[PDB]
Amino acid sequence: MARGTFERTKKLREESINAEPHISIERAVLMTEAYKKYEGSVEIPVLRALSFKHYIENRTLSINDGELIVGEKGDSPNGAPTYPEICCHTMEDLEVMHNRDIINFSVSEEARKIHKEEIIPFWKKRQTRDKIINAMTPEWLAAYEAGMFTEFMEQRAPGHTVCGDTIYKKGFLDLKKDIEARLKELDFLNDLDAYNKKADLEAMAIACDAMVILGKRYAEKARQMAEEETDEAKKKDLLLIAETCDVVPAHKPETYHQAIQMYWFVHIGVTTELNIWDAFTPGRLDQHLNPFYERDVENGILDRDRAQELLECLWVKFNNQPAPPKVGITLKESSTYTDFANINTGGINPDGQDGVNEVSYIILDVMDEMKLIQPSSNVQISKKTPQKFLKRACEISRKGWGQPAFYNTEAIVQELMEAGKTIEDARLGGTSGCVETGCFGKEAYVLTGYMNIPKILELTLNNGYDPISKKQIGIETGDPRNFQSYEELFEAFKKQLHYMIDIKIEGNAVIENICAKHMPCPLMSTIVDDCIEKGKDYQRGGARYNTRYIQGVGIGTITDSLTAIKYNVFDKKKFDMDTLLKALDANFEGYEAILNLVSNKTPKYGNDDDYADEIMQEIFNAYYNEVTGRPTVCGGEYRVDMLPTTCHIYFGEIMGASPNGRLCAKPVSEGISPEKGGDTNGPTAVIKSCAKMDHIKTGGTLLNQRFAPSVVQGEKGLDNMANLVRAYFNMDGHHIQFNVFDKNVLLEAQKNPQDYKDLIVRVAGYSDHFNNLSRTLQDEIIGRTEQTF
Ligand SMILES: O=C(O)[C@@H]1C[C@@H](O)CN1
Repeated sequence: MARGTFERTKKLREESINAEPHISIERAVLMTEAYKKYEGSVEIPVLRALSFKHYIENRTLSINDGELIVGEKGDSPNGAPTYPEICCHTMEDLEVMHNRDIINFSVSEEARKIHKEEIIPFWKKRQTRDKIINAMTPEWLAAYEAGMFTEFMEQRAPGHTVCGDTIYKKGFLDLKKDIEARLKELDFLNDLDAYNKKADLEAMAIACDAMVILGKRYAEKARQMAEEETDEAKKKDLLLIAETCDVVPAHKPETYHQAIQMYWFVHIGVTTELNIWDAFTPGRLDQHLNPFYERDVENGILDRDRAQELLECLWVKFNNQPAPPKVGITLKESSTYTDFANINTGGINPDGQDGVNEVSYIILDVMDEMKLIQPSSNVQISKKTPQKFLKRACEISRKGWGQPAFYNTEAIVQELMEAGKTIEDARLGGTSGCVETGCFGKEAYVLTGYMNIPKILELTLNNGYDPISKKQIGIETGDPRNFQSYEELFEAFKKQLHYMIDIKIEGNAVIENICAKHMPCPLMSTIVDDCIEKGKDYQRGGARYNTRYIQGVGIGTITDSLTAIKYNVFDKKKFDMDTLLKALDANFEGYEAILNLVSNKTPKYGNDDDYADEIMQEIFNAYYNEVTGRPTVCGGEYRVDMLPTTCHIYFGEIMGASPNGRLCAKPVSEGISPEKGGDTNGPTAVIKSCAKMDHIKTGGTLLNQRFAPSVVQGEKGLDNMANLVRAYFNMDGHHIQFNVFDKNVLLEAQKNPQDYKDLIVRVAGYSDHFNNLSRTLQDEIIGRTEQTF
């Protein structure tokens, strides 16, 4: 019986979870062929498009057994392509990723030999990663190696965008027509940018040709496979696939079935064009599918079950696409196979009214049934959302596998407008990746890396010296033993923050240039608003909205650490700075008195305690002020968001003991959640604390909450969950997502992981299999506060 409402979706789901994660070298081979043929003869954008077209023209293509939506990134499910133009793996990288315990990728010997003999000799010098690393300053390299921040674009393309509605209203033949109209009207006399516009537009036209080739090829393959298929029912499925691919992606979808296939084709495209962060997502899928759903049921070619079956197929298709292999710091900061394909169900419709429709509930049923950690199927809750939809979402959340996450539609809309989006565009918006607010289909909102806010406090406390790397990573802001007031230390901290943010942004500017010049994405550009009209690649600012983020990690840890110092060193004067640093250097060994004071007798973030929460506000504002408004190379601005993925593990690992009681090498806090052991007053206290962070001034904040399974039972639990979401959202909280697990199931899962392969927990903005997480990350989740109502 298992999972899947129909036989078909049961089978596709079973194939999905059994697919072995491996690398598919075919993309690298084909991209090398295209470069050796075209490199040096065309501009880089056209070169990218021609390579993508050459790849789409010659890649093998698979229709899995029983599929209705067709298309895989790699050779087979969980087959990750490689991206040697971004990161050309060394042979040791292939070794590490093949043999690592968690998030491994099998490197077949055929892939290994090809990479060593065909890929490395060509791409070792061309990969953008070396371009980036060789262009970085010494202080950047030291800070990067010291774990002060991470670099999102060392192994992945900026990506991090969401489909809008263009692909349902237009085909790629239509988009090629729009691009050809832009080309005809380019003014090379007066528009001094016309050359760059032409190169980008010409590239987008090729991407449209490539998307059209993709549909022709799949329809031909489907018909061809129908000719040898002896099963009439499967033959008809293949004929339906062919009929679907005759329409999409060349023409706009006319049916609900075609709308989904159009999305997934675009998904495959943009996600093999570049190893883009957060893969891709349809965004407001229920908004886009509903007119197709109503039009199809009225016409009698679709019913609620066929609608659900198709969406369950789409769910499996997401689950077949791992985030391509990461190594080094990129693995540490994103230690997961998931690619954060974040779907927003519910929210408001384009006119700003309640968006919950029939497809909204179909989607809820699909995520419930499929229980797949991809896509990241979440709900947007508006003050206009009918309680039935919120309560139904809680029915799924309380089942304890993390999804759905809850996003505050009104927060999203206001954040977008705060970043400069029109209300018209904001109403099309939502969250992607973990919690990242974006105007879907109209924005490049690029994450550039995690910022180790607690370690900046550490540098502050060591006069710029990093006691872990034993290098002078920061600047000399003074011996804190000489600071006579908390304010002075916090000023010293802001100075360290300014220095570190300066190093990060400086590298980002170099990196943003490298991605703009060396990673143009003509395919993505065809569907993202304003790119065609501007004649400007998405990668150099063609989106209507352009934001860059540095994601702040460890706000809880650093808040409590600064609170511990304000309370104990300056306020109550239980000990002085010199003692605290001695305690920190000793990992609190021999300072049990101090460790207890800062852990249990000092105000803590997440209890509606203004003493600690105002410190959180000062730190968050210091971060917001330090980053927000900085220009991006391509005419946008930096903004701030708070979200860690797995980087709160790494950031804790390369950090020493912190003034809040956190021990050396221990994780820093995740998202904007309280520090480990910090919230002792229940969830209402934490959502009130978290609401004091100005979510509207961010591009998203991540709140993890965990509930004891007993308190979410029945209608009382649903109502309590629904009220907590609404109470947090009524205060403009941005996001809340729930763990509902039995601590003993996870403890046993650690002891016998082979018995709990099913076990999914919520990490940070996503759900993952518990066994894919390091022991440190597992214990971090376990250490999260079990809340009761
Ligand atoms: O894998 C990650 O780290 C991406 C980055 C943010 O979109 C959240 N998820």
